[PDB]
Amino acid sequence: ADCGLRPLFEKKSLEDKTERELLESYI
Amino acid sequence: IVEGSDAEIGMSPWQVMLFRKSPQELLCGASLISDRWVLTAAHCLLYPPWDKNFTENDLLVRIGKHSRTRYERNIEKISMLEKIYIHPRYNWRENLDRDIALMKLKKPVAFSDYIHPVCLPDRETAASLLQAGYKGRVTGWGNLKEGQPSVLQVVNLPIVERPVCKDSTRIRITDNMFCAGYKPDEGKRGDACEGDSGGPFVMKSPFNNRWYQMGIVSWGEGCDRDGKYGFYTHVFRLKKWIQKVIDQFGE
Amino acid sequence: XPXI
Ligand SMILES: *[C@@H]1O[C@H](CO)[C@@H](O)[C@H](O)[C@H]1NC(C)=O
Ligand SMILES: [Cl-]
Ligand code: NA
Repeated sequence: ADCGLRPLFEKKSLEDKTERELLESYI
Repeated sequence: IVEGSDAEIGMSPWQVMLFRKSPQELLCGASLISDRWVLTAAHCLLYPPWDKNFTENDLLVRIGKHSRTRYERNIEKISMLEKIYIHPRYNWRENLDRDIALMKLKKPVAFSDYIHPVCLPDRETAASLLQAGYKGRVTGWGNLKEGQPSVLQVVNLPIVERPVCKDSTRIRITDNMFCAGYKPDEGKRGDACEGDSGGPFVMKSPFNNRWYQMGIVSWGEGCDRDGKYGFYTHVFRLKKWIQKVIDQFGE
Repeated sequence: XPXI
């Protein structure tokens, strides 16, 4: 139910050092 | 992973290391898709041309890891396997079509800050996200060049159009595969490599912020060669089989 | 060939 939401990132409202690159690729 | 960087702690909490017991060695990557099911490449478990045919008690998995070699107390979990399941139409003779396997843990693993499952895509997520130019992420403890890292490596790579994938290789590509990597004109490099196979190609959904495993590191010709691309098992296309194995367990 |  909680799959794919990382305890040390999404669950704490923190982003990792390169995930922005993925987001920007969709545009 | 070629031309990647060190993962952050907990960056890929679904990452699994598949370990050979005898001799002790890293075999492959894998991914945690629930508390008791691990996804990997079939060729990690079964590849007769190189005399590979592992049984459950030949292997173990290590979950929650960061360091390639150190035992990480109170962080990592070492699990035995109850049963391996290989896709019944896995084509090891030809081109690794349907290169996918499931491994059932002997006991479910407890989740933690370091151990947490990835999502599998549904039809809409696959249709939306598996498009050329969109980037996903590959992770592993494999070779740094076509030489092993101290800690888990990560690189983001773009999905490549099928005709470009096909023109890059004489190997027969099927719709159960996709390829990813930079083109020679894009000025960036990166690839999975030997030791990374079986590990996950993941995408973060812009719609719900969840990480989905779209691919499994499957095959390639060398690593990070100009004009070559890495090939990945298309997880969504094989999902009915995954669901069947999981659903029939104990029934 | 194969990832391995
Ligand atoms: C793998 O090993 C098992 C156990 O001995 C055997 O039954 C099977 O034939 C082997 N698989 C292949 C495809 O060679
Ligand atoms: Cl299927
Ligand atoms: Na390349």
